[PDB]
Amino acid sequence: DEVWVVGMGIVMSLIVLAIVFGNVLVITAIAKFERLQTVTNYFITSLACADLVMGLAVVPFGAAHILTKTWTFGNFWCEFWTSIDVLCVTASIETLCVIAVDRYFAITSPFKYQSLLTKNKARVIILMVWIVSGLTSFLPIQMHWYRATHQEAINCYAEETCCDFFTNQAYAIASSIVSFYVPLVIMVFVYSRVFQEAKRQLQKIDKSEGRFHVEHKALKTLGIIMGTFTLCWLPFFIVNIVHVIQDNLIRKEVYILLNWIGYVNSGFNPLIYCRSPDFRIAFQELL
Ligand SMILES: CN[C@@H]1CCc2c(ccc(O)c2O)[C@H]1O
Repeated sequence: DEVWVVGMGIVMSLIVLAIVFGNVLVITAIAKFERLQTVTNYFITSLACADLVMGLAVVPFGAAHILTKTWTFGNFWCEFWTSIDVLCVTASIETLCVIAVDRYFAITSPFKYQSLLTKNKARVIILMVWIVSGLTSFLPIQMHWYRATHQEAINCYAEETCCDFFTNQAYAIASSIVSFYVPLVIMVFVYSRVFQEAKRQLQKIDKSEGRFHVEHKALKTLGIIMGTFTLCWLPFFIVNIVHVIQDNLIRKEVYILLNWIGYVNSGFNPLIYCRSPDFRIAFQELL
């Protein structure tokens, strides 16, 4: 009466369904209606594209790998799958930073905002983000610049039915730095400044109209924005650093679980970044 195959399969299918449904809905809502076509919504389009590619490509095959315990395809497909996984992850995480910086420049520089950011510059920014994402993903993995040296790694690399992730110290550290830490620092600085500006505005209003009845909301919005990202992706990169720093500190199952915890963050992005009333009207019209 085992339920391992049935129990995990249902949840794994449900995650794919949720990700694909949400991202397709967001993409078609932005594309079909001319009201929602805005410079800010291009970054949302890029993030939705990255998460949709993730949900269609990396999750279904990882599900088969976990359920079956063998890689029925060749080594070339294993390398391609690893490359596309890294590409999608880094592209999404960097697009989040781009959105944060966009909001920073919108709020802290109101008079000059319409000047420095034009619809032409957004295309260049998105192209640069995707190119940088592709440089760290396909170039090192496809040229065997990330491979390990120990006997277990060699045996895994020399077998067609095994597909496991083995990496050396330099690639792991560089990939973690490029993918996670710099965007995290930039987002922290940006959102701290935004919170300061909001508090200053509230204090300004209070002095002017305090007598008549005329920061919970800002704290709630910043918490919803930051806590989910931190909880989803912070645990994984710490163990990513440790497992090459320390040989036998961390088991493989913990690594896989913490990797899969970060995958579900793609299904939450429509809930966080697409709650605008215009988006709700568009969703009502489509469905
Ligand atoms: C096989 N899973 C990979 C392993 C390493 C890695 C991931 C994502 C982003 C990175 O920058 C990485 O270095 C994970 O998705």
